[PDB]
Amino acid sequence: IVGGYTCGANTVPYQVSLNSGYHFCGGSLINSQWVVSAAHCYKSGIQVRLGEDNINVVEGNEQFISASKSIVHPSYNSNTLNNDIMLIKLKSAASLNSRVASISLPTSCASAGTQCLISGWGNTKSSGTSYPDVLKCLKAPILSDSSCKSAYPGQITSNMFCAGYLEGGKDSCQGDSGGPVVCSGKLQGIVSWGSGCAQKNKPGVYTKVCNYVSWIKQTIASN
Ligand SMILES: NC(=[NH2+])c1cc2c(I)cccc2s1
Ligand SMILES: [Ca+2]
Ligand SMILES: [Cl-]
Repeated sequence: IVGGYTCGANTVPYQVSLNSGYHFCGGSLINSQWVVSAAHCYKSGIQVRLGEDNINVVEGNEQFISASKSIVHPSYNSNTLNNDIMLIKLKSAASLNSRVASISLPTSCASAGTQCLISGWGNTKSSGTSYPDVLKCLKAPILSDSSCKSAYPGQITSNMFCAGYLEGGKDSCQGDSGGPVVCSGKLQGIVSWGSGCAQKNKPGVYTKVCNYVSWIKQTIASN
């Protein structure tokens, strides 16, 4: 997260870290046995780490659970990143409490102007590489579709939305992929892509979760 602030330990209880010997992506807990992340974060050997703040120190509250299966959306396109969503089923259910809790799925899509909270352990430099030890947060608004399409002509599909600042300076970045964009207590986005990080007129693009609720529900119901 570039230009963000330190969230505070366990203030984002639904945030998870996908780990394979190091942190490579973020995700969101939606019930005690399932997590939603980005399809481009897929790999084998994923351990889901819940209740984290400093990812390099065991401080207490952590729960390390292996993924039993990862379900990448069948129509995921890695060239355009259309349908960039993945569901992970945990080997055992997590113990939910105030530090580990699930986030709700939306019942309707969000409007331009909605202020949301984006979080993660990704890079904090637009020009460079600095990964933090603790979780970073950023409050950012959803932009209008015209501004988004004008910034990335020909690359935005109806399953994506832009959020951020056109002046640059504040944005999500590599390492934040798969993490949550929460607005009014509902999970509306998943960190997907962008041109560099925090560049002027190049906001972050996110997977539009409201378009996938029936799919998530049906898939969880059959697995
Ligand atoms: N500018 C951005 N919001 C992002 C830039 C990236 C990059 I560079 C890699 C992976 C994910 C993201 S999100
Ligand atoms: Ca830790
Ligand atoms: Cl267009």
